[PDB]
Amino acid sequence: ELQLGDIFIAVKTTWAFHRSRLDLLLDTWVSRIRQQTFIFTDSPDERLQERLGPHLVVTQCALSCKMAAEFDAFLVSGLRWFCHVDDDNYVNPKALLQLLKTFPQDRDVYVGKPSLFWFATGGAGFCINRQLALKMVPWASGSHFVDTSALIRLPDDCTVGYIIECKLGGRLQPSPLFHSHLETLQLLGAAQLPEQVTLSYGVFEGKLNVIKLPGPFSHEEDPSRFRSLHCLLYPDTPWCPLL
Ligand SMILES: [K+]
Repeated sequence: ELQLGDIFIAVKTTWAFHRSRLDLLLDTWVSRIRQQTFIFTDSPDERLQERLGPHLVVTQCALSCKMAAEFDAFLVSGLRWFCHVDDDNYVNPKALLQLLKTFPQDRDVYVGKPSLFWFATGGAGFCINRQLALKMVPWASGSHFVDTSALIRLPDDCTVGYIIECKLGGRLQPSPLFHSHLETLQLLGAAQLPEQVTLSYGVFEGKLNVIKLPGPFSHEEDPSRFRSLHCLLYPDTPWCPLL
């Protein structure tokens, strides 16, 4: 009985990437799940403001100021599930809902792709339910009645895992379905690709790391492969080409 309406998807971006990254996401996966997706940035934008309205959150800035903004906005929302992704992630909402239905409904859950205390790599995307997120507030807000000395020199993703494992006694539940670009993405082809919850694109150890799809867009038209993935998943989309 969990539905898509129970999920708050937060995307982190910055002004310098509005044209280069954000427009691509708005054309592709954000167009299939706009009602649940909120874009956190640091300057206004006429084009994004047009397409998103209040779904464009312009911040004027323990956790970084944008991540604190995402947590605060999620809690205000009241929704059961929080999922964080970066501006170089692709989200499959159908695969996401199927995974989230798999957890017992009254247990704390933190799910993602593990990295070394264990933490979910932020560039792969990760999800937390409301009950666990509400328990994180004292640390996540940098409040004056908990110890955050350890929190101040950790990145956002690490900080999240530390709070959950080290302060709350919880545990990361690993899933093979979340993917960063710190991963050899070429093992994921047309056959595996539809079962995945997130994909990524980017440079790591000197290699442009992308999923393996022959088309329907060329690498020159679609270097991230996100347009091609989108067309595999949603072939009814009018702007999808043949190849
Ligand atoms: K921190």
